[PDB]
Amino acid sequence: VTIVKPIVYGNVARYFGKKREEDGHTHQWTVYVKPYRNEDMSAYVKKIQFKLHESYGNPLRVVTKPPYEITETGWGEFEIIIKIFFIDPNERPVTLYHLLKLFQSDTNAMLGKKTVVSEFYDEMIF
Ligand SMILES: CCNC(=O)c1ccc2c(c1)nc(C)n2[C@H]1CCN(CC2(O)CCCCC2)C[C@@H]1C
Repeated sequence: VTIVKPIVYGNVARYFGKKREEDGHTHQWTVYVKPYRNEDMSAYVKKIQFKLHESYGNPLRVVTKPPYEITETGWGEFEIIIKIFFIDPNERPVTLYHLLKLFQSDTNAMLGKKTVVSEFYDEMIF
């Protein structure tokens, strides 16, 4: 009948420990789309587009083969528009919106967590 493919999307980020003098960048981050289970999304995903902030060169980043990740460095938080394109042209692209998290919440800072993780769950239906 119907096919449901769970996914996780979001980002991870880590503070440099000091501001980089060359560009004022403070964090390294990775935005991603991953299958929840250990499997090959390229079977049904054509490409995943990650629209970054205007301060980034070539802000419309396209990933055609797994892993569907973009690693960059920066200093501020912004919204990333993630658009998932399917192999089947009859399947409308999936649009996700994700706020890039760089700064650790006081709760997680107190829990001694080193890296920021902002991950969300979704299910793609076919
Ligand atoms: C090449 C490296 N540049 C960057 O890393 C970068 C990141 C963010 C930037 C930026 C450059 N230049 C501006 C104006 N911003 C802003 C983008 C909107 N956000 C606002 C926000 O997205 C925050 C989280 C809560 C919701 C609103 C506030 C930000 C200072």
